[PDB]
Amino acid sequence: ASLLDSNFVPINFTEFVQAISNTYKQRRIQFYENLKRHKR
Amino acid sequence: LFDENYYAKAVANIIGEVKDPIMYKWFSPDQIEDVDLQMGYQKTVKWDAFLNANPTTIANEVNTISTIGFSSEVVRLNYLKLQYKFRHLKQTSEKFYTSDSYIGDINNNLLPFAQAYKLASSEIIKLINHFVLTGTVSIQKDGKNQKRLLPNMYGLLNMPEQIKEEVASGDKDKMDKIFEKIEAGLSKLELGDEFSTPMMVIVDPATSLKLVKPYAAASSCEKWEDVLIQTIKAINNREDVYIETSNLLKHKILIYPLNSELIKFKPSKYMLPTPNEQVDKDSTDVAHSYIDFVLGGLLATRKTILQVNIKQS
Amino acid sequence: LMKNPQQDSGLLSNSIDFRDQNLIFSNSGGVCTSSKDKIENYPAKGYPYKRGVKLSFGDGTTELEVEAGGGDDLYGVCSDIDEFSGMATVIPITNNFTGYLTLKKVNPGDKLNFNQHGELEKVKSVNAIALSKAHKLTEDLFIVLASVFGNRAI
Amino acid sequence: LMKNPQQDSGLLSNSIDFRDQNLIFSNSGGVCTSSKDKIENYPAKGYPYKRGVKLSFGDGTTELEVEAGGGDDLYGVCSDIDEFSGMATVIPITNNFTGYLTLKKDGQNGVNPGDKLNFNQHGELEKVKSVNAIALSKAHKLTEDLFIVLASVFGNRA
Amino acid sequence: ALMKNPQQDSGLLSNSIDFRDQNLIFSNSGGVCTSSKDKIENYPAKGYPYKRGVKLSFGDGTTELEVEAGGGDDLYGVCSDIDEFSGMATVIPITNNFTGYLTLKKVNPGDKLNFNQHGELEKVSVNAIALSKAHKLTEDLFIVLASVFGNRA
Repeated sequence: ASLLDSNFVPINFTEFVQAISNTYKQRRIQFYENLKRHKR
Repeated sequence: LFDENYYAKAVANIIGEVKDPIMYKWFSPDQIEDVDLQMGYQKTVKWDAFLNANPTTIANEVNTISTIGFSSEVVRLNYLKLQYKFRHLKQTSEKFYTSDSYIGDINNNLLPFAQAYKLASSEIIKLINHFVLTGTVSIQKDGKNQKRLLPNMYGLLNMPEQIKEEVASGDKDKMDKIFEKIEAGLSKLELGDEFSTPMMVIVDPATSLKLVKPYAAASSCEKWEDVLIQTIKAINNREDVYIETSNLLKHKILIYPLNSELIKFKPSKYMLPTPNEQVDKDSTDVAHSYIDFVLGGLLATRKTILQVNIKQS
Repeated sequence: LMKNPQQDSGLLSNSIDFRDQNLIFSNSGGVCTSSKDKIENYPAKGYPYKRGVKLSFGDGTTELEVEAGGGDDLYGVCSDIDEFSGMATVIPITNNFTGYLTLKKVNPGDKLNFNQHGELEKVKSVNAIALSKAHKLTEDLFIVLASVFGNRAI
Repeated sequence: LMKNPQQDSGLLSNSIDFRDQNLIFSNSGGVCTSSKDKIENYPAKGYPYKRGVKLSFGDGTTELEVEAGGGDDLYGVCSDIDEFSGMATVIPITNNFTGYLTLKKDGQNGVNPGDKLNFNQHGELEKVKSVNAIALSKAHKLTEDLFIVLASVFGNRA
Repeated sequence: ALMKNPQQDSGLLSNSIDFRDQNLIFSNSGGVCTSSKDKIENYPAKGYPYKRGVKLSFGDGTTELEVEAGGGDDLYGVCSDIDEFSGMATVIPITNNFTGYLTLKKVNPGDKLNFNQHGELEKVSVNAIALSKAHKLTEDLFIVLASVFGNRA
């Protein structure tokens, strides 16, 4: 249920907004996964 | 929905081009936990105990004993919903404005819906980052004419009951005085049980440029930044100390741990910009659209943040 | 005005220290409490919390109440209030009490007496001695640790 | 002093009759409302509910607010307040309004339909100069000091 | 010189990093806060009345009425936008309240402002209330955030 999923088809605007929220959550999770802070 | 509504499809196809907010670097992955609430408040309860007087000696017969008192504390976090409106060109009217290398009326400052939405989202994300860092909402560079906000809505820089240090104007360029104030704040910091955690420092570019100089007869292989890292490692049980530079701050140094137990960000699941379903339409080619966003959700324990302000004359 | 502050706190409390964490308005009861103490409850007329109370009589339609006061009308000292029922916990003047009480807006060992508003003040007819100095909780709210043991003789 | 009564009620309401069931202080908005009306919201200083509002300017750090007032400084009429956000809904003086507004507690018995009304310093309507307001009913007393009246405001006058 | 969009081209790309104080430009058409229920009318433009109060001007009769910069008792509305290709000025009638940046005569929040003969706001009939201090864009160009609420003595 995310915009990143190509197979996703929003039936209505509420589902579209929920998909936007899920996409934002997945993006922040991916950013934290890929982040590597510089020590010292 | 995509077949029936063009704007939804455009937003879906352009949402991937919006950059992630810079606030995420300021918090650990576990410190952020989304909540499902647009507008309203959330409440939590903490319990504390204290000693009323010195202990009573149990000798012979005694009836009056010293008491231990208890106290409750209710902490409320408020959330707010804000909206912006922007004008754009109608989809059926784009073809009459398409040009050799651009689309939109340059003479009237009119854009396609996708580009207008992307720019508005970027600006709103910048505003949200500013609010998260500084605890205020304003568009003036001076910081006046601020939007009046609900209580229990604070940022990292305006959080009350935190350690605050002021570096005098005459010692604005004296890194030794700045480090003395930083050490005083670090000493007054109260981590307690949650001490073996990474620490985070956020500085302005001028402060960073002062930091990167060698430590002072000047030393070798030892910088002011290294000395500061060692000083913070002394109190965080030799944990990682991260340093970031933010142009939003000005002559300000912010030091705080990265433990979810002390500081936690519980933003709404709709904090980031979201398009509205209402689109104004008229007989002309100009339409209007709305973007919604949610603010609030920062919670911090008292006397766990050090804020150093270097007064500039 | 309220035993528990109405406005919700914005931040969590720091509970790693153990010193000087009892100078709060919500510290009901007494510092040293005996299990053989006599405790009463009365209807409250106003906000007599942590103040000297006196009997107040209406028109006879309803029962008597207790209101902040002192002088020659003192009856006891209020140490707690149940807000839901409007109940004031009272320890009679015949029973000695030791705790934090409201002070009129002082060194340890000074003699104190209750005023017309049920507030302690420096000195006559009441045996009250301050055991510490005034602690300022608000610009107009001052508390003091004091021991009240009966009444004196004129 | 509030949109909804602060104290709770001890009784259930009787939903049988259908006449004179609108003379309550919680009745927000107007009796006749147009879908083409311009509606604003502002931060609220005090409680300007059901009162004429004027712009109030602070030191400069914070934005402007709206406060109960009238006379030469009248900006609009407050018709609703969201208490959680401290938001006052305002209809500008350039927009026509018809609804229940607070009336001054002085000579309220003399207020009759067809009488000219003007706003005072506290945002209360009083019987008469600069604002076109006409009472469409008589004063209804909701509390010993609270009186409302049905009135229509249709802009400023010469 | 006074057109909404400068004719002189820019030498360098702008730096799109900051987000503060980037709206006090003369090209900012319309109002800061606009409702969907606002009434706007396009009229032929006589002169350049952009961001100025306008008044109705009648010719001999061969051509239709047009709008020209002006104020006073003849004030009819406020011009918020202009299209130069068609010479069409968008006017919000005085019966409709407007909030935005307007030209000020070459001032603190709370001051009362009335339009002069040239369609420029000036300190005191009251037509608007200043919401900010004058902002200078050119040696003779001063703008001010004002909210118009009609006419009242």
